[PDB]
Amino acid sequence: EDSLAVIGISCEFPGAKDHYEFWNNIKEGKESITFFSKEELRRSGISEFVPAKSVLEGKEMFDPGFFGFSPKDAEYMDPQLRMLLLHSWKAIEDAGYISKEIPETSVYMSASTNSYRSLLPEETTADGYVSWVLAQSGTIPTMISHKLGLKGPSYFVHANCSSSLIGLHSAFQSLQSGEAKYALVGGATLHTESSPGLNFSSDGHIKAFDADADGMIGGEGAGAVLLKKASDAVKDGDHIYALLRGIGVNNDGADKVGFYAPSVKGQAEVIQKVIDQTGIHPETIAYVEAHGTGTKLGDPIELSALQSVYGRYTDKKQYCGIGSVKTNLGHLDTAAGMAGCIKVVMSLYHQEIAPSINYKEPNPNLHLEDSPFFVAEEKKELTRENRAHRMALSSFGLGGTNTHAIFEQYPAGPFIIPLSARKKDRLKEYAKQLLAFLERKTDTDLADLAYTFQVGREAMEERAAFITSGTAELKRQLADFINDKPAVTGCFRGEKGKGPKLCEMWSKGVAINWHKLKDKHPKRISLPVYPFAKEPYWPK
Amino acid sequence: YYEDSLAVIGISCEFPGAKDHYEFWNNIKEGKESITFFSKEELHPGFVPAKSVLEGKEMFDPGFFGFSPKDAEYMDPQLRMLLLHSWKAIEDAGYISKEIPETSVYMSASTNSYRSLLPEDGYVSWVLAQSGTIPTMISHKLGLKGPSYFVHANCSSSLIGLHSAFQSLQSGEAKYALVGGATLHTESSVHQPGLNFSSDGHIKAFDADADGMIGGEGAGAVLLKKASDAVKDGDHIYALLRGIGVNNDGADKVGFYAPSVKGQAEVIQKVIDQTGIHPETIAYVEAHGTGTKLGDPIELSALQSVYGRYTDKKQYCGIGSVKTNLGHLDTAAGMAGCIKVVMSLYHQEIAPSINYKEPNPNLHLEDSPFFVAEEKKELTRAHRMALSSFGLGGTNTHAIFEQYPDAGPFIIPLSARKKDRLKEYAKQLLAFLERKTDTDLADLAYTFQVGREAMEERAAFITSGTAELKRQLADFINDKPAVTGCFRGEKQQAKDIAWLSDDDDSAELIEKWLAKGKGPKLCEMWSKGVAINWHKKHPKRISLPVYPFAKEPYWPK
Amino acid sequence: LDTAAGMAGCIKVVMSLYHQEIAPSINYKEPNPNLHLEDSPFFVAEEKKELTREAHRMAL
Amino acid sequence: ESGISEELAPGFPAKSVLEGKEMFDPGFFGFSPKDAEYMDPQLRMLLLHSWKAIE
Repeated sequence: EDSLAVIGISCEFPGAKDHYEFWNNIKEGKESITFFSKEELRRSGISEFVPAKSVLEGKEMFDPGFFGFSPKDAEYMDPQLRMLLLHSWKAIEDAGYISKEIPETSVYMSASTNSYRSLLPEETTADGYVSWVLAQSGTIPTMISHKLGLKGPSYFVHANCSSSLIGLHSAFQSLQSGEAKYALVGGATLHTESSPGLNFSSDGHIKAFDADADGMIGGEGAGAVLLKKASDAVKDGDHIYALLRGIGVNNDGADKVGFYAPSVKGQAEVIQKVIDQTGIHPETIAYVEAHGTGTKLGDPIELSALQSVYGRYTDKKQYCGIGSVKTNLGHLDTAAGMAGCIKVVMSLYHQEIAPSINYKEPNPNLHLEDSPFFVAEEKKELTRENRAHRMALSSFGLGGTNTHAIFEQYPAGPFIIPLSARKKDRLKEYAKQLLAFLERKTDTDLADLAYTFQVGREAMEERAAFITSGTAELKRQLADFINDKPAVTGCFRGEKGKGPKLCEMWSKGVAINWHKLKDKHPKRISLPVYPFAKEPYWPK
Repeated sequence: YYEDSLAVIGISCEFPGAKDHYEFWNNIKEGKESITFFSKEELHPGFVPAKSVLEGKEMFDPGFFGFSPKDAEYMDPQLRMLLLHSWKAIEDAGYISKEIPETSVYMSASTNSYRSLLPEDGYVSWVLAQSGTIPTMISHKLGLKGPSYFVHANCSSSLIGLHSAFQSLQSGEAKYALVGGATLHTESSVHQPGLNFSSDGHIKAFDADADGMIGGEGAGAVLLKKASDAVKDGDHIYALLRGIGVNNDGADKVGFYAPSVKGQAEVIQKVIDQTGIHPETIAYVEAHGTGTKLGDPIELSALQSVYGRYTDKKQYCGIGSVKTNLGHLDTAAGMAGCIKVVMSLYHQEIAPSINYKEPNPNLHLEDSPFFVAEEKKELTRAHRMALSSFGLGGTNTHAIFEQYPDAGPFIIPLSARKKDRLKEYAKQLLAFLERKTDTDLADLAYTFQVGREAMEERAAFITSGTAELKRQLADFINDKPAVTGCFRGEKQQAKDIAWLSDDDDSAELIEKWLAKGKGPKLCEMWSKGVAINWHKKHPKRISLPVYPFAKEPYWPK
Repeated sequence: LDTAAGMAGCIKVVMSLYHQEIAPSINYKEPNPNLHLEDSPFFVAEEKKELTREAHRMAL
Repeated sequence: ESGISEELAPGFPAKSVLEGKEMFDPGFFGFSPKDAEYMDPQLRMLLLHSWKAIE
């Protein structure tokens, strides 16, 4: 364990509002592209066009009051900044931590240049200079660091397409270097678009690994993950979805014909680099998440390169699944690496391989038969024999910057739940979601849930604290709480001495529910995160 | 002891689904089938199944052998293939062809009317490519001075070669023997039942549902030596060949297309009398495995009859066909069966015979000494296996094989005709090194120093250890390394070499080189010319990767 | 074919065995649940079945 | 075979069952049918078994 651990996740992708919904979507083969009828009245009047988009809803949503921001400020802010801000808070919550208590944390972000400032009216001599500062790349990671109070190195990284992996790679060196304890990597692409050709798809589908593959289609998303050193994650009893063993980074050389040309030899070198670096053996790999552009030229190249490296270490077979999430989501540009990363951290987490859609018959160019790979067609669950499955992820930039990564599979009677929020509806919306969560996931241990809310959620202005002996009691106290004022149970609301009902005077006092929970502490657990308000901001 | 028969000390082959003898074994052991099928979207299905094909039958390396490109085209593919395989098999042995002139050559091939593909003229180019030309072209290119000729019976071609080699070596008329077989077709695509031919395109071996067989393409060659001449020499031995017999059916009803029980019977008996090897000592028999309702019963009837006349009385013997995996080899059938059996003995495993579900009622298999093998068993006195091949002619052959059971700095000289060949040579050497966790570089180095010709383009490596090598190799392949470990070079210093040629002076100094064991400087000198690398209790020869021919395609149009 | 019913059934069966195939029964969309084939040894022959040797029988 | 396909429908998806827990031979013991309906099944079962065991 000289690699990292993914201990928190937050994401929004087309048709998914979190990583749990995202995973169920790809698992059952659903595609998140959209089609329009003549119900295409975004604007109009033509033919010869594919009315297909991979939009993600609610890109304009934000909760400005949380970070003490003004509505003018939000309008001035890039949606991407806003999004990545929301997601980072959330990813750390997912981890079971309070932002400000883990300060020794680095921040690495990337986002597209959408020319958001361009839609604003004025930029005249003195104000207006504020819009420009807010429009710079450095502002995004740095704003998150200030708002979450993180004192590790914070900066912005970009290499088109492959940029999210550039974040992981940065985080990796940093975490290995011992300069930071935690690392935060996020990626976003949200566009400013209202107001077939060159490997654009004909039919609006990314047909990956298929004979009929033609081009790609674009998408929007944002996501962030929280990383910690693996050795420390076990020791600290953190909750680990997966392990990141290694990640290679390299740029295609002037070899290729043209700037937008992909290069076999360049890709081959990164895959090689990671194997050398990790010491992982290619037989060890159950699944690979390819770049999967769905282009006639590219897919052959991608596979040729993989087969060629793997050919080096061990003899031909057909044991390895290969697929691409882009089929479901489209090409997410900057956050492409991010989506792949999650899809795969999730597949390892649930020990399943997820199907690659829009596929019927393979590409004869592929020589799939002699390759070690078979295109994932349907979900197949991985075995129980070996407790350390591995998966690989590829991302290759437009620039000629290629990235490859490998992941590994990782194997009382009275509780108090403190719930807080900035506002009372929030605190109320908070209640529906925990309630809703509890319904679905049942064999869910309250001991950890209590521990994880006592810690790893900040104690905010408005509060409810609950005393319970069971979930079933809990829903009911919660179920009745949602409806405005029952007053029925052990529930306290408001806006050293060990052992008792501290809630009322944690309603608002303090309590470091740290001494409560003697020698052995419960796990942190992945539970619903703060419910941000959904308010729209966009220029007019 | 009876170490009067031969040792097989080299193998080379290309078969459907297998591009060498090692891949071949893993496919058969795992039960992999190498027939190929085409879905109906490729360019009339009354009864149309698919084929079993050998990739890269067209490909060849003319430049290696000083051949014109136009010549290759005028050359039967089988002849080209048998050439490359014969070269490989000797490298597989760990020998230089030039250094072992006393080698007989026996080859066999399907005459595929290749010439009729060409356009032509009483005036310019004969182009009379005959059967005799194949073995003789090989003997000339490898410089072999043993009797070299072509042998053919129809399905029993390879076994005739082994028989020839057997008589030749025992007779002492040669030190080594090289036997090959090959059938490549020139009709390009797929058959119909009715008087033999699988209904479904599968070869049912001893199964109830057997309806016929499907044709196949392959070529392979082996290098043989007398058993004693192998152990004493310290050669690397896969297996031992105890005996091989031949005879013909005679007249019998079924003037010509059938499987005569009495004839197959006669040879199996004959070999046994010759080898006087008990039958209970046979774990496995690699049968003719035609896959026809009429034939398979005949084989077993005859096989059993011979066993019946012996303390037998127990179903103890495995019976199979590799024809199930590969199809029927026009003139490589024997070779394929041969390699499977040598390979089964080498690794001490029996290989499943696939496409089998239920016992043919006719076999009467339960009284028999045989059980059909549906699985990947293991094994663990030395083991013995028998092999059969029965010709279309009525020339039958049977054979028995026996098992052959058990530093500091290193120098590897790498060579090729060209730089690209040499880089690719490295990849294969490197790919191989990954494949095994411990092997021996004492042995790997030795085999490369000796038993590989030192060609024009050279790379020599001086290494301390196994992973120490993998790393240097990786750099050479990427090709712009300054990093040492290796000396590059090219046979071109006639002004330093022929000029400074050990003129029976390479002495006390070149000797210093050995009588001391100072490596590198030696690598430098070898990087252009001339070093008998023979100065090491020396290590044993080992089966390592062999020359990777360029694969350039030639074919008439 | 009242009189010739047996005859047709007979030839179809004699024929199915000759070629080792099972001929499909047509006009079948879904089974009448009044048969309870679930526990029936039988399954209706929706499409055909080329067969493989292993001496075969068929009742009429 | 309710529209609660949820936790398990753990709440418990499968049961371990004794066929004929209700069945009885009341007349054997001079019992009115009305009377059996009042007696516990466990008692009835233990009654039959106690007879059976001694036999």
